[PDB]
Amino acid sequence: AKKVQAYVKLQVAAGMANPSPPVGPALGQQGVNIMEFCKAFNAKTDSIEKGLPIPVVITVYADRSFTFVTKTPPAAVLLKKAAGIKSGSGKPNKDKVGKISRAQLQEIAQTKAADMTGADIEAMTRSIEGTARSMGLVVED
Amino acid sequence: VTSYIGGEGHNLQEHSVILIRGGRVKDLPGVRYHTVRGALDCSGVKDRKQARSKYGVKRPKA
Amino acid sequence: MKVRASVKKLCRNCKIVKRDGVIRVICSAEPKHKQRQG
Amino acid sequence: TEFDVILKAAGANKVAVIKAVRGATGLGLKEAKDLVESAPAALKEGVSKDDAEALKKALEEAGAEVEVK
Amino acid sequence: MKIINIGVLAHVDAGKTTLTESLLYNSGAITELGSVDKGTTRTDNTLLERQRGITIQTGITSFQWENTKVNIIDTPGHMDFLAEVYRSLSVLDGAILLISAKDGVQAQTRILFHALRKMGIPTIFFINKIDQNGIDLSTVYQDIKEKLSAEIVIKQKVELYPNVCVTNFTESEQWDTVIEGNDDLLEKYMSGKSLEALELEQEESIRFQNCSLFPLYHGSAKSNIGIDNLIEVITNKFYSSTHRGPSELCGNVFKIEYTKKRQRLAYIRLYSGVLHLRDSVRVSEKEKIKVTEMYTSINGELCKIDRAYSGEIVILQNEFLKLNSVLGDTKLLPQRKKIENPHPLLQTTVEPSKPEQREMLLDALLEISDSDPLLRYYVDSTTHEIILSFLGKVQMEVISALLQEKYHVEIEITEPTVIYMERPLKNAEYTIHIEVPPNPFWASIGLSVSPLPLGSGMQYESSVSLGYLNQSFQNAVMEGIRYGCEQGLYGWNVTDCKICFKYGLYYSPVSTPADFRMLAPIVLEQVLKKAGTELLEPYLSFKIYAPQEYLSRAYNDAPKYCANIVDTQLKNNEVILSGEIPARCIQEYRSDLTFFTNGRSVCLTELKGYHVTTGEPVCQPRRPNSRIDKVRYMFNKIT
RNA sequence: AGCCAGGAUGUUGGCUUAGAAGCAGCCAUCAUUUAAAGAAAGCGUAAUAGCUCACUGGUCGAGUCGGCCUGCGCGGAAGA
Repeated sequence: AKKVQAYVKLQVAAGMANPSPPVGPALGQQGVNIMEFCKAFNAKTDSIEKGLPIPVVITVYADRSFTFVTKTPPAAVLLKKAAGIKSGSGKPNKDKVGKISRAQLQEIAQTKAADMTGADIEAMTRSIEGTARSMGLVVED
Repeated sequence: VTSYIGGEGHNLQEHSVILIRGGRVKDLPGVRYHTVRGALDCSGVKDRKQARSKYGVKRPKA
Repeated sequence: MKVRASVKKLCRNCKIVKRDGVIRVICSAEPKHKQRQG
Repeated sequence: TEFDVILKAAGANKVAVIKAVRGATGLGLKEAKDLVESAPAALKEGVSKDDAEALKKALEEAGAEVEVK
Repeated sequence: MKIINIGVLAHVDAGKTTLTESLLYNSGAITELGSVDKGTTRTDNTLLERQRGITIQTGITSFQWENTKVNIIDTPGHMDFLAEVYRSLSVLDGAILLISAKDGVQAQTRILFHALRKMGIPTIFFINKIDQNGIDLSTVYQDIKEKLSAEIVIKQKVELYPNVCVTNFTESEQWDTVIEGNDDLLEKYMSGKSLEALELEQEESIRFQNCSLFPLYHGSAKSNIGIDNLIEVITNKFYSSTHRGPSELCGNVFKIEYTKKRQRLAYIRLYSGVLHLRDSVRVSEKEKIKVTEMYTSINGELCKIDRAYSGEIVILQNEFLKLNSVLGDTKLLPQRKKIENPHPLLQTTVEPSKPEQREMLLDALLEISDSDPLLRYYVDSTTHEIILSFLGKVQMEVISALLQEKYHVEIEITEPTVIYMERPLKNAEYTIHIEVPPNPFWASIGLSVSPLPLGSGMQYESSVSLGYLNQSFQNAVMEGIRYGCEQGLYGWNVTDCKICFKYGLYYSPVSTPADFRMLAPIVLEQVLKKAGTELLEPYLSFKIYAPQEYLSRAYNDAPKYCANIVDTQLKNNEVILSGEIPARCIQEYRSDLTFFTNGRSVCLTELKGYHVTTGEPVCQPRRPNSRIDKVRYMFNKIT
């Protein structure tokens, strides 16, 4: 397991193939081709969905392309199609922008557990749900 | 002198050496000369057909 | 170098000495922070 | 994935061989010449099988004796 | 019979022309000074050149060695106006780059070298300044190999010390890869066994004809070591001249120069045949042109000749002689051409000093047009301001010193016209009125200009119904609106206009198309008074190619420039990025890339997107307008 | 006090979709895995990355750090 060399977790919606205003120079900043994030970017994306910003490892070598294992979208953007409102903070405690419940967010939390690291699910629960708390969202426990 | 630039449109500007013939204009007092269109730095009038011996235009190549 | 009447530590790596009685602030990091008097 | 390609006999195609050599390495024409002339001579050491077989087949195409170990 | 031409690609101030001078000394005398340090003769010719410490233009000098002619030219490797040196490539088949001891060949030299690769003609390396500290005895040559990207190998080896070895080499065993490329040399190599150096020398001559690799060279001229034998290699290795005399005679001009005592001299090479003295000859203008006089430019002094040998180059006077004009017709050659890869290398203003002397100064600019082909200028400005196509820093010093020498005029400018374009702020109603409340003419209309998307340009529609619009009346209103588009209240050109005409009351007995046409401009200025305006400026994209190691530092240039960051990509060791910056600040960008890259920088751009907006205070360039009737009424409208 | 260690996945987080990605400005200032780790005091980025400190291990082995009060001193302090 080699350490830091070039891998960076940055790209927008997984449905946006070959970006240039979003990523562009950021993905092709190194020797890796701009084409590498369209022909190979949707090779794993199509299996689930599109339009979801999902981070992926970009460990660039001298071997043209690179090795990668795609991970899990951020809880933030997940709370739009699974929250109702597409917005978020700006006014955290100043006003209650939205709300869910532990019965639904704890329900979604363990799905991301393949990427999450915890001794037990409950922990990841209060973690991700607290992430929801930062958005001005208050859990309906 | 102060020659009158005939024809329609001209490439003359600031300096640019031209050619001057006689002939008043009888409408602009003080002007007693003409410019020889097509001669020297003064190109001929664009897209003329009739009376092109004046204005310096060559015979329609087409 | 600066020769101010007041010579407080600018950077973190600034150190106060008192060579030849005259107080100085030598900085191993930034050569601009080197100052005398005070 | 660590195969060694040795050259035993260039055969009746020292020309093609020399090409394969310098081509697989990039040594000076001379160096390559001497190498072959100093047969047997190791062409590559600890190279990918694909690569090993690639040159190997090349040698065969020319008609030379190669060694794979 | 004749003698092959020889180049002198002294890239990055190689000083190779001085090597040409020392070569002129070795080829002497029997009666010559032998030259001296600095300038110094060496066919320096024009004043301000040797005084400037560098030639302002490529020269020429007749020479002979090994019982054969040996023409050579130098240096034009400076800067900066190197396109004339590219013109020199047409003037000769040979070449002789002067490699620096400083980190191999100079990066500026690489451009002329690759251009030489475009030339399709033979060249040979030279290890100049061998007698100096820090010389790359085994390092700089490696830079020559890594940079040359070919298969060049030294014809000799030397190191010092006071040593000056040349013929002692070279490349035993390991050498001969160029022979390996040949099927014949590859066959003899297939045969095995050692062989005579000449036997591989034949294949070396075969590849040498193709310019497959540059011949090796070594030694500094200052040490007087290897500066002679290398010239012998230039004499023997050089391709034979295409002598014939079969006719008919043909050729073309390569360059021309305005000597103060000339007053002009048109150099030309005899591509085929020969031209008898005082005889008529064909011209590209399709008119007869007798050769009244011509003579070879000997390095010690110019000399007349009764006739030119085939393949020979020589200057000749003429009543006229356009650059690259046919001398046949006609010669047939194919080669690439370029001029420092730029339409204009940052044009700069050049307003003449004095009320009247500047008019003569423009004629001096015409004289500049007479000189180097790679230059252009025109009075695009209404003020007839000059805008030279010439580019580079030192080249401006050359044109300026030339202005201070051969001529008696000078100017100081660089900013040039802003080329700003004003656009409407928002739609607003307006009307000139009706009848004569009022001012002439009686004709009037209710113009209704509206805001438009950027880059849309001027736009209008005939909202007025017939016959009030008139079949041949409203068009005068349109031409008049175009007349009002000629200048805004700020004096900036109109842009993104949307003038939708509405009302158009008029009286028949007094109505004229000219009256309504005069009325239009008042409606335009009136709508402009209410629009509030908004400045618009050019924002052309600016692609750039710089080495990746400096690529981060170039990002630092981004913050220093108005131009926005843009998508870019790597290209091998090279790096590239697509910029997008305003033309007003774009001129300094070439200086920025020139500084950050250490001269390794390169860039290109083209104008696009009129939309942009700029600050601050919305400054505008006066002014419009005069020389037309009705403007006084417009002045009356203001109060 | 010095010494090789460590100082995490989503956080490209919502934000004015040009970015603010611990560190322009916003408000929030999560909770886990835990010997420890601020969703961060400074540095460095177009923004990342990156380099540090907080903090905590161990090596280490005895006093040490920061205010308050005052005494007497140094600097600030160059003229014919």
